[PDB]
Parts: sequence; structure tokens; C-alpha cells
Amino acid sequence: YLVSAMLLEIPYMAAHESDARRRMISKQFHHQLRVGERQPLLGPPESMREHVVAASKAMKMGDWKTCHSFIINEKMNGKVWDLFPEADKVRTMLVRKIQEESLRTYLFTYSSVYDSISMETLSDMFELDLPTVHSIISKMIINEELMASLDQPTQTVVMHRTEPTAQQNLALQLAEKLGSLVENNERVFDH
Amino acid sequence: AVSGEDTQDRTDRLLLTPWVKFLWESYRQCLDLLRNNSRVERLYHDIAQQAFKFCLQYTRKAEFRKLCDNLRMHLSQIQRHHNQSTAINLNNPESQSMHLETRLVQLDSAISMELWQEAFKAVEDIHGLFSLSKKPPKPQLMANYYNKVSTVFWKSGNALFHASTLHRLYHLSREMRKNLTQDEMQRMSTRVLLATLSIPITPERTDIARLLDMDGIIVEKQRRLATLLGLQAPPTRIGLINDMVRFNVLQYVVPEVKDL
Amino acid sequence: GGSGDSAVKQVQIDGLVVLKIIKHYQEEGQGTEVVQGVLLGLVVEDRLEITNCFPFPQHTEDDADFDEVQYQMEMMRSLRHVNIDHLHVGWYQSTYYGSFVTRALLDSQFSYQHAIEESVVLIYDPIKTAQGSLSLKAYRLTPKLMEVCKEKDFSPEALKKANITFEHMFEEVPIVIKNSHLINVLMWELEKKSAVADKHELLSLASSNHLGKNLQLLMDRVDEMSQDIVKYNTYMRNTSKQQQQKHQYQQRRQQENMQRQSRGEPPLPEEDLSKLFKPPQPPARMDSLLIAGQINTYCQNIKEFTAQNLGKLFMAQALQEYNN
Amino acid sequence: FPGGRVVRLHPVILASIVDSYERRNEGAARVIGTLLGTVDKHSVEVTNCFSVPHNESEDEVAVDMEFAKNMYELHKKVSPNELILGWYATGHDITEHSVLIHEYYSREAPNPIHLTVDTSLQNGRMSIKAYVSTSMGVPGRTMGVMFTPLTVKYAYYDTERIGVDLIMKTCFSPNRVIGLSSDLQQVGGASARIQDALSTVLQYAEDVLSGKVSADNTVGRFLMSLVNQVPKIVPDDFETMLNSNINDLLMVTYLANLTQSQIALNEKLVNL
Repeated sequence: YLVSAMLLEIPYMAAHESDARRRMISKQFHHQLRVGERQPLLGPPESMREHVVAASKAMKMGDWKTCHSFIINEKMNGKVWDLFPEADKVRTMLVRKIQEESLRTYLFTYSSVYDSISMETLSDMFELDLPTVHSIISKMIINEELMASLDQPTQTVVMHRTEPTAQQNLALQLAEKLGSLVENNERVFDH
Repeated sequence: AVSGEDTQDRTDRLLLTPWVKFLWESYRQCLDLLRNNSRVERLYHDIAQQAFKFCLQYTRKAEFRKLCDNLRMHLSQIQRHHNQSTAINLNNPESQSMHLETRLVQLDSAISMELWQEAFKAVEDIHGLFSLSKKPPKPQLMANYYNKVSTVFWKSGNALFHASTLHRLYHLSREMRKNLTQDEMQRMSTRVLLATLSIPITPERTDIARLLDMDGIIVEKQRRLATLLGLQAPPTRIGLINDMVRFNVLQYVVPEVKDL
Repeated sequence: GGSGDSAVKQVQIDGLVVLKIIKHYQEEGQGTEVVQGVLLGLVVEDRLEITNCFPFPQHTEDDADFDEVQYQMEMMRSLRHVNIDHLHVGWYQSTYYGSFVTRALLDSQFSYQHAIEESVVLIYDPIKTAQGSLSLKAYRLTPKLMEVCKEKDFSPEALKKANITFEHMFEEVPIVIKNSHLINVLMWELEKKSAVADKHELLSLASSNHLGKNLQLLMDRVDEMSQDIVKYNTYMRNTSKQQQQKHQYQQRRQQENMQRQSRGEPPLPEEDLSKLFKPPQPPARMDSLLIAGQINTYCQNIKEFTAQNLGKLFMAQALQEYNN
Repeated sequence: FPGGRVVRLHPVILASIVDSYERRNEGAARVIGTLLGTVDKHSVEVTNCFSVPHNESEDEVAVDMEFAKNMYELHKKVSPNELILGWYATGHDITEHSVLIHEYYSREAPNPIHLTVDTSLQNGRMSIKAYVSTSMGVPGRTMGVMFTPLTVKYAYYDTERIGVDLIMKTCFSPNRVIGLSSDLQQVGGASARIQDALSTVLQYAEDVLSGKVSADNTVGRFLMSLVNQVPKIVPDDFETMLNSNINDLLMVTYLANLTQSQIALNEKLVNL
């Protein structure tokens, strides 16, 4: 359950802190996590929930090289790894999804700092072949509301954006539109 | 094979586990009703240290109750004055046994068994005396606190709070060697080389534990750590090296690193 | 004359008070609320002249905490016994928010102004320093609320006070307009600090340069405005939501259940109709936001004005300085 | 080198002496108090001060040091940074009567700090004259008057430096606080205008016949540095980046008025 949650909710919350925050919904793991995330004493992990928290912090920093022990070593330590003959399939799926999202949890934050990208460095950083990486970036820019442009045949990507201070513009835009579209309910009560 | 454990526990539950529960219950019956200084005489401290050693030798599960019971014994006597029971304020053989001699082994047992929250509760167990037992002098050979606590405060706090603990150790042990009599040359350069070099290592305990929800009054979480080092706010950047290099530190430090 | 409503005249604060205010640093920490001193003064030419202040301390270990009035009583004798007075016509604070007259400052002011009416409250623009206008703010409490003073009501009984419709955008007096007459020894400092050496002027002027280039000034002000103001906006909206649902949306359902009841019956008294029709506890015009919150809409507008203005001056200076 | 040599005074000491000397404190032209602050081994760091029950006459002195215990107890609670340092007085530096004030201060243990504020009309007086004793051995008749004079270096802690300058501007011309950054603006280009006057005089000293020794390469370094600050270097990429920054700042300053408008509109519907 928690790895099926992690391998969606972290690139999803990285998009929310790229101000795509209107997709937030209650009962998701963020409220459950808070009772541990509020505590200062967060030393090295020694429980399956703490191994998910350490994998979550590494993934919330965009890192799949540290996560190799959370995928393998800690599943062996918890005696969870051995329980399926399909664990060899799960290992491959985990690695491929973790490569896709350790890219995206970097992209959603680094979008203020980008300008253009070498697709060769993506295949060296995230292991995936260029035929596969061509689909992966296309599936993002078609759907996830980012401002990039893609050059698959010249092994290249583009963004050219401005204003890294946009979080104030966007937070006040939300503060004001949840004014004008909330304000009208008082008139509908009055009539 | 989906839920079945390997056979070692399966034989030891058949023949051993009733006996480890009997030892736990045997230590737990006498050091509550009878043996502790809720009265005025027969010293329990030879026995009180052994239950933590038992958690490491057999099974760690008993430490959580141990600690809360050793804390309950501490809470029953500090200011309660329930009877003529021996005061913490002058009787040094008893008082320093209640401050140090169980709690050194509590901290060592907690960090050896990876119990980081219980280890921090065991630095709060002494700090809850350092705020209350204020009229006696400092406990004997004070350096035995600061040189040990550095390794738990590294993993539970940070490398920066560890290096600031080496500053507190330095400014104390600069004078305390007048009672801790020594002529060893090897400790002089070693004390300073660790205390200046380990400072720059990490400012970025980054706000990813905060940003996904509301702001709160969370300044507490910096203040609590800093309070154990004696500050209202945590340690502050390259000035921590400048406060050392103000003195002969750049000449006490080892010749291979002097110019760094 | 130049009086407001009631006997209380305009205030003036002598520079000797402003220096005794400024001797206290900003550095308590990030920020916590403390009343930093009482203001002492007397009715003179055009104004209440604040001649002097003594700083009123509090405990500041992490939170703030109070202490015995042995301080204030002994210190107000300490001011009296040199030459004879004790004259508390206001109090001041220098807390992190900017200038902001919070609900607690209104309650503390309500107790102060009802006891002594010749009084004002002071706030100063901190080392926060957005600095466009108005480094010192005066504010009196309206007489119209003081006539109905003991405490406010956790119940609809406030509605009889709300129908007076007393001010919550009320007038603030202009503190400084003419010379305070004790300008004269600090006038004689200026020649000694200026005409003979560079050593003592430039260290007061050097602050402006680094108020521009250094880290995120207007950006952090607009960031805190992106945090303070949206929290107040959301609060009024969900406060207004629930009360307007008691005002209309519940009466909407109860009117239909009255129509299902046929509005009363022959055989028995209208008990189930009367058990449907009970007044909901939040009235029209819930008083705390409509007054004290709206004193802070005015402060929020004035923080937005203050942050804007320094920005306007740069937008003129930047293009035109480079235009050469 | 033996000890104290310089005082690092600042505005609130002088403001508290003047607020004790004007108003009144029993004495007319002669008024006294106990200065507070701290020292750093050759400098004095005076932080704030307060007057005390006093009466000096040509045969009398009254220092109720018990009040300077009360005031010290009180001011310790105000901030930990104060210490009982010495004393201050008005009007004249040397008298036999001033030897009594040193005895009253010798009832406390530390090194004394005698300050005289000499309020003459004349520019030939520095406003405050600072002194400390020497040859303070073992008791003769009372105490000595062979004082070591002290220099000044000013420049104590930050926020007070703007406070005195606002008052010094007010001493020259009384003005209303709503204009203060516009006043910094319109004295801004005035500096560039009086610069245009001086730069003319420094050119004109070479234009007439001979001169300009007061300028040359130091003024050259000042002006080259000035144009390397304000404005920056001169590509047109900078002009467009400067324009985009003003269009962003204007869009932010605009958004602050958009939020004033919505601070209004929600405040308005609840008032119906």
C-alpha cells in the first residue's frame, strides 16, 4: 500500500509545490505522516514506516541512488522481499517508476532554474533508453500543466521561463480567486 | 512461507521464553514495592543498572517499561518529600548514583539498541535534574557527561550540535584538568583539531518536513536542542571557528592541518 | 482649536522619547508581542506633549511572561522624585508585524482609555524598515465604544451595541507639525558631529545603501503579506459562511418544515413548530471581526500602501537613472 | 598600555542628560546623575543613563546612592547590559565640590567615569568632556583631581543611528513623517546637483589656469567606482532586463492594489 502510494503521491506533491495545489484531497498519507513529521528526533530508520519516511525524504530531494537500500536491503531486513516469486518483477517496476519520478520530483522544482536539456545526460542519470525517455517527457508536457517544449529528434528540451519569485503572484492569485468565487455564496444565502 | 518465521525463535519459544519473562518479572517485582529509596537505607543501585544489560543480553522489549519505571522512581523523590527519604541536595554518594550511574547505561543501551527517541528522553532525564537539583555543586568529574553525550547528540541532533558540544567540552576542560590531573601531550592537539574542523559540515536541515502543511509555532524544535547546550537559539555559522581562532587554537592544532 | 471628540487633544512625542524607544533593539528573536513602555506627558501648546518614557520590561526566555508591578511603581516614583510627576497618557510597542492594532491591543487599550481618556497608543515601524511613510503611528479609541464599556458579549446581546454603528476606520491624529522646544541641545550637537570631521555623520547614512541591495526586503514583506493577509481573508470568509447559513440557509429549511407543519394545530400548542424555530446562536453582525478585525483591514491596506510606495520610488529612479 | 582612553558615547545618554537638565532636578544650572553601561578595557560603552536625587552647592553635595541601587535594580531588568559606571554633571569641569562626588562613588568598587556636559554657546567647547582619575593610591585628605582626559570614538549599536539623524533633520526644519522616503528621494538628486556644482569647480580649476591638486586620481577612483555601482555596465540587454524587472515590480505593486480592492470587497458585504 505505502509504496503504491509513494510512487504517485511524491511527484504529485512536487507538482502541488510547483503551485498545482488544487489537486490536494483529504485522507491521503500527508495527514497520517504529520504525527511523525512534527517530531525533531528523526535519526536513522529502524521500522517499515521510518524506511518509507527516509525513502520519501530522499525522493522529495529527487534521489534514486540512495533509494537502492530502501528498494532491496530494508525489504530483506523486514522479511517482505522473499514472500513473492513476482518480487523479481516488482524490483524492475520499482526501479523504472522510481527513475521516472526521481526525474519528475527534480523537474517540478528545477523548472524555475532550467533553460534547455541534453537527453543523453537523462539516459546516463536515469538509465532509461532514448526511445522510452521520448515518451516519458511527452506524457508530462501534454498533461501536467508545465511550460516546456520537446525536441526528441535533436535529443533536446527547452523551457526559457522567467520570474522565479512567481510563488507570491500565485499564492495571492489563489487567495484572491478563493475570494471572488467564495464571496458569491453569501449572496446566494441572501437570495 | 507467506507468514512462517525461521526455526530459531520456534525452538526458543518452546523452552526459553517463560524464563526470560520470569527474569523480567523478578527484576520488576522487587525494584518497585521494596528495594528503591522510597524509604531510607539498603542501596538498590547495584541491581538497578542490570536490567538494561538484560535488555541487550536477551530481548530489547523490556526497556520501554524499565525507563518509565526508573523515571517513576525519580519522580517519586525529587521534590515530593513523601517521607524522611534521603535528600538529593547534599548526600553525594546517593545523589550522583541517581544522576549518572543508571543513566550512562540507559543512554548507551538505548543508542546500542537503536532506540533514538528513548535515548533523547534519557538526555531529558538528566536535564530534568539540571533544572531542579540546583543547590548542590556539580557532580564529580563533569567531563564524563560532555565527552560521551557528543555521540548521541550527533545522530539525534546534528554534526553542528556535536561540534558545539566539543566547544562546551573545550571551554570546560581547559580549566577542569586542574582537578583531572594529567601531563599527556597527545590529548592537547586532539581536543582542538576535532572542535574547529567539524563545524562547516551542514547548515541545510531543509524545510521539506514543514512546507507541505501549515507554518505552526515549530520554532520549539530548534529551541529544545539549543536549550540542552544552554542557548535560546542553535549554533551560528563560521563565527564558531572565529571564536576558537581568537585564542592559541591555530598553534595548539596539529602541524598537518594548521593552515587549513 | 484642534481637538477630536471628547476632551483629549492631539499628541506630540519629543525626540528624547523616540531615542529611549529606539535604545531597545528588535532582537527578542523572530517575534513575540510585548508592551515595551508607558508614554508620559502633559497638555501644553496645541498638544499632549510626551516629554519622557520609561521602558516596561517583561520575561523573554522563549514566550513572553508578566511580573509584579513593583517595577512600574518603583520606576514611576523614580521619575517623580527628581522633579515631581507620574503621568501615563499612553503606551508603545515595536513588535515585528509592521504597524498593526491587534484585537488584544484593542482590549488592552479599551481598559486603558476608559480609565484615563487623555491617552493614545503608539506603534513604530521596526528594523523591518519598509519605511515609505509614517515611522510613528497614533490611535485613540472612539468614545462611542467607551460609553458601552465593561466587556463584549459571547451572545447576541452585542446587537444593541452594534446598532450604534461605531467607527472602526476611526481618525488617527498627526503627531508632529511644529518644533517641540527641547530641540535646542541636540541642534548644538549637529555642528560638532558635522563641520569639523567625517567620523560621525556617515555611519548614520550608510544604512540606506544596504536597505536596497541586501536580501529580499520588499520580496519578504510581500511574502509575509502573502501569509498574514490570506489567513485573515480566509477567516472572514468561513466566519461569514457559517453565520449566513444560520441567517438564511437554516431558515430556508425551517420555513419548509413550518409548511409541512401547516404553521400550528387546533388540538395542542405548537411544540414541534416551536422546537424547529429556535434562534441560532451567531447573530447578525458578529462584533469582533466587524470592529477589531476591520481596524486590521485598515492596517493591512496601510502595510500594502507602505510596501507599494518604496517600490514606486525605485520604478521612477531605476529607469531614469539608467536613461542617462 | 595601562587602561581607559576613549568614550564610545551615543545619542540617548545626551538625550537623558538634557531631559534631566531641562525639565528640572532641584538644582538650577548644576544637575547630576549616575551613568550606566559597560566598558571594554580601553573604551567605555555607555548604553543609557538616569538622574538621581541630588543637590550641589558651594559647601554641599548629596548623592543618595541608595536610589542608584533602586534605579540599577530596575534598569538591570530593562536589559542585562548596564553596570553602575561613574557619574555625569552639567556646567563646569573643575571645582573642590566635585571631589565629594568622587568619595560618594568610591563607596562602590569600580573605576570611576566623570562626564561634564558643558552647555556653552561657543563652538570652542566640545559638548561633553570626559575624564578618569590617576594617582588613586591610599587615602590622603579625600581624593585627587589629576584626571586623565578621554577622547571620543562614538559608534555604539545600530538602530539609534537613524533616530538621532531624524531628530537632527527636525532641528534644521520641522516636517511631517508621512513624507520621509520622498524626502530621501528629493535630497537624492540634490546630492547629484551639489555634485554637479563641485565637479564643475574641480574641472574649472584646470579650465582657468592651474589648480585641481585637491582631486585628480582620487576623484577619478570615486567617479569610476560610482559608475561601476550606479547605473551598472551599459549593454542594452541590461536595459531590457531592467525594464522586465520594473514590469515585474509594477505587476507586484499592481497586485498589492488588487488585494487592497479585495480587502475592501469582503469587508463590505459583511457590513450589510
